[PDB]
Amino acid sequence: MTHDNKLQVEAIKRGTVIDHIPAQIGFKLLSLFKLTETDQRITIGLNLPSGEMGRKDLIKIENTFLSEDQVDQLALYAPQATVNRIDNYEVVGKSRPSLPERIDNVLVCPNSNCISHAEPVSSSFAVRKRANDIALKCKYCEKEFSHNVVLAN
Amino acid sequence: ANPLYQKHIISINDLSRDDLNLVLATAAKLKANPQPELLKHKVIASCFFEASTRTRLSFETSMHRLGASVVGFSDSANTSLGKKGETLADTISVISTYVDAIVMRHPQEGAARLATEFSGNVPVLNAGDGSNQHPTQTLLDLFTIQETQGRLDNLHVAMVGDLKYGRTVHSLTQALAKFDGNRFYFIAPDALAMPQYILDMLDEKGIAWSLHSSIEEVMAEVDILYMTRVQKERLDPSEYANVKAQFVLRASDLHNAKANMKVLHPLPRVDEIATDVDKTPHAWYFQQAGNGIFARQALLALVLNRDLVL
Amino acid sequence: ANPLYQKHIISINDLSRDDLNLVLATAAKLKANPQPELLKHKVIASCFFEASTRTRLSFETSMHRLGASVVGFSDSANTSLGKKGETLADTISVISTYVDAIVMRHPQEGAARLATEFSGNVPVLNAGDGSNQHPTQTLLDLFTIQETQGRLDNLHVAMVGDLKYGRTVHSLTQALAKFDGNRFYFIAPDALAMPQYILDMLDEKGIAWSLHSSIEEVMAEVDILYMTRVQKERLDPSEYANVKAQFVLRASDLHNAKANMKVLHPLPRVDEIATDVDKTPHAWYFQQAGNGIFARQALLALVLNRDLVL
Amino acid sequence: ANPLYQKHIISINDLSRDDLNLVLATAAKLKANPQPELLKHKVIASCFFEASTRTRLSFETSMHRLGASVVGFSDSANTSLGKKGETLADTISVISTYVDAIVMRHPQEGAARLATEFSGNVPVLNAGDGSNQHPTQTLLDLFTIQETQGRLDNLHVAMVGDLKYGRTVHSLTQALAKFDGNRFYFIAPDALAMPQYILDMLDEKGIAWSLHSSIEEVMAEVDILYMTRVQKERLDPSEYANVKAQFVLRASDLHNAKANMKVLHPLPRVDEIATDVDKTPHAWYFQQAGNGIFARQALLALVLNRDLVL
Amino acid sequence: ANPLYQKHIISINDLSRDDLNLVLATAAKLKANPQPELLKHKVIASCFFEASTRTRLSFETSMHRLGASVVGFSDSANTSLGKKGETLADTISVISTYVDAIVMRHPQEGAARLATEFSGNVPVLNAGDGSNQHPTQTLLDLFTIQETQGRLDNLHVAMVGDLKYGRTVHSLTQALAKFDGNRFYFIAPDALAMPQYILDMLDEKGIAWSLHSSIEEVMAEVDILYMTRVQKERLDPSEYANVKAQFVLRASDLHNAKANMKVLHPLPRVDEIATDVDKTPHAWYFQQAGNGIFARQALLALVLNRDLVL
Ligand SMILES: N[C@@H](CN(O)N=O)C(=O)O
Ligand SMILES: N[C@@H](CN(O)N=O)C(=O)O
Ligand SMILES: N[C@@H](CN(O)N=O)C(=O)O
Ligand SMILES: N[C@@H](CN(O)N=O)C(=O)O
Ligand SMILES: [Zn+2]
Repeated sequence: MTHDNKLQVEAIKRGTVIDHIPAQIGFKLLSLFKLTETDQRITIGLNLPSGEMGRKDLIKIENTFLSEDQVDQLALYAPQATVNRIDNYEVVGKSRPSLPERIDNVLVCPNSNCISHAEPVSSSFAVRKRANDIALKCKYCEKEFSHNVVLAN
Repeated sequence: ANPLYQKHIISINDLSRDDLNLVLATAAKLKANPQPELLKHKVIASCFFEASTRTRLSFETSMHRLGASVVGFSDSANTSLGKKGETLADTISVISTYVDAIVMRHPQEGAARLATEFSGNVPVLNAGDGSNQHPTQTLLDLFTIQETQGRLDNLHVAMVGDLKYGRTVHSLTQALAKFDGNRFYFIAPDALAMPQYILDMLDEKGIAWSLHSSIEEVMAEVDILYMTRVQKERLDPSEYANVKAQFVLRASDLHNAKANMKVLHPLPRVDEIATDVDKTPHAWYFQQAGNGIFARQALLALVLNRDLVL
Repeated sequence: ANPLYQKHIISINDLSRDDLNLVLATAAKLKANPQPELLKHKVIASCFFEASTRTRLSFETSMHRLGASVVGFSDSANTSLGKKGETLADTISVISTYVDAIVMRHPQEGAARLATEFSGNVPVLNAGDGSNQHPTQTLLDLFTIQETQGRLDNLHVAMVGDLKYGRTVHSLTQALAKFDGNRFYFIAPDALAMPQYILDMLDEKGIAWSLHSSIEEVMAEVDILYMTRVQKERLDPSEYANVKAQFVLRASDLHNAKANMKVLHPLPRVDEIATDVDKTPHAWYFQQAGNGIFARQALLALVLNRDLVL
Repeated sequence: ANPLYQKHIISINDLSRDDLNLVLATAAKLKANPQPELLKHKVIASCFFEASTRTRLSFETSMHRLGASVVGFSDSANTSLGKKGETLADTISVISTYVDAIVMRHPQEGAARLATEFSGNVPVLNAGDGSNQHPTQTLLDLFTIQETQGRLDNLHVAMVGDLKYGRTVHSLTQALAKFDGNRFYFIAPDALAMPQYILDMLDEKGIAWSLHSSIEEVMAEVDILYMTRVQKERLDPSEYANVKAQFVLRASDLHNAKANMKVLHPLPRVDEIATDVDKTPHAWYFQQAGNGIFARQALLALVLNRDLVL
Repeated sequence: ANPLYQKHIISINDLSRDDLNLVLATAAKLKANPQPELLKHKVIASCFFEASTRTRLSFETSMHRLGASVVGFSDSANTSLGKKGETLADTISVISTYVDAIVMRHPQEGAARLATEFSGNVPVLNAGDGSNQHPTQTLLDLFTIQETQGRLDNLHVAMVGDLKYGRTVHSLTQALAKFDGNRFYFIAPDALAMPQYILDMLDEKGIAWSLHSSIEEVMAEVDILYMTRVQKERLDPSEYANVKAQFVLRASDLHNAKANMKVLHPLPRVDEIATDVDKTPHAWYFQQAGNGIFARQALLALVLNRDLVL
C-alpha cells in the first residue's frame, strides 16, 4: 500500500478534479451530468473561499478521468473552471473548458411544440458564439435560441 | 335623477370624467355599506352569447348582492340559439320585453350598441363585445388603482405584456389619460407593442410615456404594474418562448419596488406572474378581481335606481 | 357559536360523532319547521366542475329553501373554463372574493381540500371529489336510516352490489362504524368485494360483519338494504350478466323482510332495483333522495349561521 | 448508386446544390419519359399524422405513377394512434418493419428527424413537420421556376404576403440563395416582414434584397412573383383588412409585367389572388401544383432505385 | 388444393395443430422467398368497422406484398354505414359481391362469424371481433416464438400483466396448449389473474402452470416473456399505481435471463416496458410486430391460392 491518509475533508489520488466552480454551479453539474452515479469515491466542497474575495464550489472525484469533448461540456456552466487531471498531475495542455460544437443530454428545448419533449431521444443543440450571447440550435425542431432562453424557460 | 340613471353602458369612451368619478364613488359607498334590497323587485338578464365564467359570475353576484333576480344563458353552444338564423336584433327585441336590464357578452364588435337600438327603455350593459369594449373591466381596474393609490392622477403606470391586442390596456390607458400628470411605461415585445394610435392620443394631451424592454428598468418608479396576458397563439411557440424573458414577473424582481405598488392583472395569469409573487404585499390581482363586484354593483345601482346611494 | 360554524365540510372522516348528531338533529328540525329566510342575504356558489345534475339540483334547492342566492356553473365543458391553464387555486382565490360559501363538485381527488387553502374564511362544502369523498351523501343516508329506524346503533345493515368501487358505501360503512352494536352483511360479486382495509377497520373495533352471495341469505334479519349501482364498464358485458344474478332486487325477494326494513340506493338504480319494488312499503330510495334537501340545508345552516335552529 | 439512394429526405438545408440539381434533373426526365413500373414491388407508407389532402394526394399520386403500392392514414382522429402515451418512436419502429419507405406529415417540428432514428434502413421523406421543414414543396417550387425561367440563377424574385410565418418562403429563399446573382424583392406588412435571420444570411452571401410596400413598385423587374397565403387567424380582423390592401394580386396589376414572369402561390389562394388573374399567361400556380408530381416522383425514384433514371 | 383454401378464418379454436403448422410453414416460406404477384388480380376488402391502425396497416401491407388490390374503410364515423338500422348482414351481402375476400375488424364479438353466413363463397378473415377472437395476432405470436425458439413445444412461457381481460393471452395460451411439454408461469395482480376456465383446460390436458407475484421469481427459467398491456381504465388510478409495481419490465430485471429468451408484447407498451429494454437482445416486440406481415400473408395466400407456396 502507498496511499497515505484518512482525509474526509480534502485529499488526493488517481482522480479528476474540477477547479474554481462558481457558487451554486457545483451541485448543478452534479445533477446535470449525474456525476454521483459513480461507484468511485467523490469529495465535493461548496461555498468555500475563492481567489481572496469571493465564493466557489469544488469537485474531486477519485479513480476517473475526463476527456476533451467532456471537460468542454462544462464551458456553458463553469467557463473559467480548471480541470487538473490528478493521477498525479499527468495533465498536459492548459486544460480549460472551450465551447463544444454540440451540447447533448442536458439542455431542454424552449420550443413547446418540439418533438423531443414527449419522446425517448436525447436533447441535442448546435453551438454558435454570439456577441453578448450564445446561440443553440435544436437538432430536432431546428429552432435557435440564446442560452439565456434555454437556461430559464 | 342621477346622470347615469337609465343610460346604456357600452363604451368606456362614452363615459365622462364625472361619470367615472360617480361610478367609483358609488362603488366605494356600496363597499362600505351594502344595500341588499336596493334592486329587490328587478329582474336582470345575464346574456353571455360568448362564455366568460369569471366575469359572468362576477356580474351575477353583483346582481344578487343588490337583491335583484337573474335569468340568462351562456349560450356557449348550449341553448336553442338562433340557428345562425334569428338576428341579434330580434333576440333583443324579445328579451327587452321580459327584463329590466340586459347585461351581454358577445363575440362581435358592436353587439351591445346594436342591442341598444332594439331594447325598449331597457338599459344594456356591455360585458364585452369582441375586441372592442369591456367598460366594467376598466371600471374595476380604475377603482382598484384609486383605492390602493388614493388617487388616479400623478401616478407612474407600467403596462407589461401584449399591448397590441390586450384591449383592456387600451381602454385603461385611455381612461387614465382623462386624469392629469400620469406617467406611463410600456414594456412589451416589439411584435406586440402599444398601437401608435394610443401614443398619438398621449402626445396630443402632452402625457409622458416611454418604451422599455424589461420591468427592472422601471421597477423603481412604478406605482402600478399592470400585467397583461400573452396568449402563445398570438405568436409561434418558438417566438413566444424567445421573448418570454422577464415579460413574466417573479418575486425577486420586486426587491426595489415602492411600498405602495400594486401588481394588477386581468387574470388568466397562468403564464405571466409566478406564484411566489402571490405572497408579497404587492400582489393585488385577486383583490382587483374582488373589486369587480363593487364597480359592477355600482353601475347596476346607478342605471336602475334614480337616487344616489349613501 | 355552533361547532360547525364557518368550518369546511370536506371529508366525512373529519366529522366527529357529535358533528354527525348535530347535523342530523338540525336536519330534522328544519324538516319539521322550515326557515325560508335564514340565509336571506347570503350568496352561495354552486361550482360543479364535474356535472352532477341530481346532487346539484338537490344542493341548489337547499340553498333557495333557506333564502340564499345562487351563482355557479356546471362547467361540464360549457364555460370559459381555464383552458387547462388556470389552476384550481386561482379559480378559488377569485371566487372566494365574490361569495359567502363554495359548494364544489370536481373530478380530481383532493379538489375541495385544496380549495380550502385558497378560500378566504369562505367555507367550502365538498359535493364530491373524484373517488374520495361525498360528505352530504353519507349525511342524507345516515339521516334517512335514523328517521326510518329510529336510531343508528344496533342495526342490521346489508350492502349489495359494487362494494369495491362504490365509495358511497365505503363512507357509509365508516360512518355507521362510529356507532355501537351495528351488524353488517356484505353481498357482492367476488371481483367487486368490500376492500380489506374496510374489513380491517371493522375488526379493529370488534364490529360484526360477514360475506354472503345472495340477498335471500340475509333478507330475514336486515333493517337496511343498501343497494349499490353496478356500472357494466367495471366488468366486461359477459361478466356483468353472468354475475347479475340476484344482485338485482325484485319484489318477490321481500316476502320474508322485516316490517321496518327500508331499501336504499344512491340512485341511477336502472340496473339494480326492479320497478315492481317501488310499490312495496320497503322502497325508500326516492324518500332517501328527498332527505338530501334536509341534510344539506342543515350543513348550510350550521356553517353560515352562528346559532342553532330550533 | 445515385447520391440520394437510401438517404432520408428531411431538411432542404441538408441538401447540397448538387442534390437539388440531381432531383430537378430527374424530375424533368420522368416528366419527359414516364416510368410506371420503376418502383413496382415497393410498398410505401403515407403517414399523415396531420391531415393535408392536396399534399397527400400529390405524394400518393407520385407513388402510383411509379408503380409502388401505398398504405397509410390521416391521424386526424381517423385512426387509433398514440391514444394515451404511445410514442412516435414506437409507431416508426413498427411501421418501419412493414414498408420500404415512410412519407410522413406531422404537427411537431422535428418529427421526421426523430422518425429517422427509429426506422433502421427504411428512408423517411418529410412531407412537413410543424413550422420547420417541407423539402418537397421547395423542390417543386424550384423546379417550376427553373422550367419557366430556364435557370435558377440571376433572377428577380418577388415574395409577397406573410413572409414572417410562411416557412414556405423561408425555405425557398434559402434554396435560391444557393445559386448566384439572384435579386430579391420583399413585399409584406411590417407586422409580417421577412425575418432578420434570413436577411442576415443574404447579407453574408452578398445577395441583393430590398423591401417594398406594393407589388406595382417592382412589377416591371420581377421574373417570379411568389404570392403567399395570409392567414386570417394571424392578425386582427380589422388589422387584416387594413393591410390586405394590395398584398392581393389582381389582373389589373399585371399591365407592365415581363413576358416571362410567372405568378406562383403555395396554393390555398382564396384570399390573395383574384380569379381574373387565372386567365393571364402569368398565372402558374396550378401548373406549379402539377409539378409536385414530378419533383416528388424524382425524390422517391432517387432514394428507392439505385441507378439514375432512363 | 391446400386445406385452408377458400376457408373462413374466424377463430383460433377452429384451427387444428395441422392448420397452425401449415400457416407457420407458409409464413417462413414467403419470408424466405417473397412472391409479389401471387394474388395479382385479386381485390380484397379491408373493413375496419372499429379502427385499429397498426393491425390495419399490417394487414393491408400483407395484401400488397402479395400483389392484391385493396378497398375498404374505418367505420369510426368516417363512413356512412348502418346509419339508422342497416344491418351488418346487408353490408356483407353487398360487399361480398364486390371482392374476393373480406378482412374485417368489428366491436361486437360474433361479427366475423355472422359475416360468414352472408358472404357466399367469399372468405372472411377475422381481424378482431370485440373481446372474442383475433386469429392472426395469435398466429404471428406463435410464428415469432417458433422462429426465435426453434419450436412450439417444451418451452417455459411467462405471461405478465392483465391476464383476465387480455384475450390476446387467452388465445395464445390455448394455442400453445395444443403442443406438448410447455410450462406456463402466470404473473398478474389478483384482480386481473388468468381466468379459471383457462386453468381448468390446462389441468385437463395435464399441462404444468404456476402463479407468481413477480417476474424475477422465474426470470431464470423463462424462454418467452409475454408482456401484456394493462389498461388504465381497468382498475382505479390508485389501484393501478399500487400494483403496476413490477408488472412493468426494466432492463435491470434481465440480469439472469436465458440467452435465448425473447420479450414479446401485443404492442402498445408505453406503460409496461421501459425503453432501456429496447437495446437488449431479448426485446423482440418490434420484430414480433414485423412478423405480422408473414403470418397474415401466409393466411391470405392459403385461402386465396389453391396450391402451396413456391
Ligand atoms: N376570460 C374569459 C372569461 N372568463 O371566464 N374569465 O375568467 C373570456 O374572455 O371569455
Ligand atoms: N350521479 C351523477 C350526478 N347526477 O346528476 N346524479 O343524478 C354523477 O355522479 O356525476
Ligand atoms: N397542407 C395544408 C392543407 N392543404 O391545402 N392540403 O392541400 C395544411 O395542412 O395546412
Ligand atoms: N388495434 C388497437 C389499436 N392499435 O394499436 N392499432 O395498432 C385497438 O383497436 O385497440
Ligand atoms: Zn427543438
